[PDB]
Amino acid sequence: QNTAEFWIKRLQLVPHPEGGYYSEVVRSAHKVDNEEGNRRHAYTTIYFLCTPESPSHLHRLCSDETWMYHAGDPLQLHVILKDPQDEDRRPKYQVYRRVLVGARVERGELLQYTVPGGAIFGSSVAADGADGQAGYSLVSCIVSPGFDYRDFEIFTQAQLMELYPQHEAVIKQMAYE
Amino acid sequence: QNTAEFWIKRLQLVPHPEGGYYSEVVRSAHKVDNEEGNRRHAYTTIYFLCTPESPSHLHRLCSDETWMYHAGDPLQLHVILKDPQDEDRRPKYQVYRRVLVGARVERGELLQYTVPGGAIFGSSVAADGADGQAGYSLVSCIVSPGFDYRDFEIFTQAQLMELYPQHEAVIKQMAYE
Repeated sequence: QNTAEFWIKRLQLVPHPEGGYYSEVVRSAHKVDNEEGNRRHAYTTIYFLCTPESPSHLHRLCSDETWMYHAGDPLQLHVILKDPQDEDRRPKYQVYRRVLVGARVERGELLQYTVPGGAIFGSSVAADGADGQAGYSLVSCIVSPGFDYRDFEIFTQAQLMELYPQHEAVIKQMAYE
Repeated sequence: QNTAEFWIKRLQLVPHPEGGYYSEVVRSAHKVDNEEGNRRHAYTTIYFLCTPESPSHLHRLCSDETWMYHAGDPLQLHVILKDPQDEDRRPKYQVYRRVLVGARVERGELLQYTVPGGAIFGSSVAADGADGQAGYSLVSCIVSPGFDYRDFEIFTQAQLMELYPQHEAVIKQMAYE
């Protein structure tokens, strides 16, 4: 019954540069060194809302980002792992993963899931069928060590085709022209 | 209509010292210094479920803990702050804050909320009424810098009544006897 506009209005969400809608929530008082030796907040958190007309494009942090399901359709995460590094938490970027962040755990959906730092990843929502009925997906994201735009790397199709052409299909779907 | 048994089974939750049910999910590969100098994981995450028969009793951490709503009833968080420390993210422990972590934001519930490090806090779920229909509340919790039982302090009523008698009602309701 709740709609994309219900949430955007009630959580005061705005358009995110990469795609989707968001709003910063909290940032850690305490500071830490991150994986590159830079000073960051311990963690940062946001609300993130995705819709089928506004998916997130492919990008890459240097810290882990964790996604938590709240409401709407399941969120589809398209993940290209650097190394099979799910286990810690040699050619690179070989393994693709699709994660559905949702509440139907019987169907393989995960209430929580963590994109390891150094993955190329993006997110979207189906426009129809079983996974696309409410017209949106609402979650919280937490980056730890903290998010800093300077660590947020974004890609074009051509850019990723030259390095990682084996993943041509998600590249042409989820990366900027 | 799901119920506590379902989530304990499927998420393989077990009892937590504080009360309620839980399981570890992920732990950052990257280590950081916490608020007290000690080496900890950047973050650690868990699934946490609470019932009317199994509240989380008053305990204290030394890092922030962020609570994300997934399913069931709203989770009532009982937070005694060391100082009015919500804003950042001198007699101590003066401010009691009741917070509902939930999905009816139009009733003041919050899909996400962060318990500041140093807070004496616990959780519960209502038996009946609007806040008590499903019999449980499932969330995810993220502690950052990460959780370590060396930083886990649990309280009892006769102990807390000696220090903070202004909070007798929450103490006798939420602390172990």
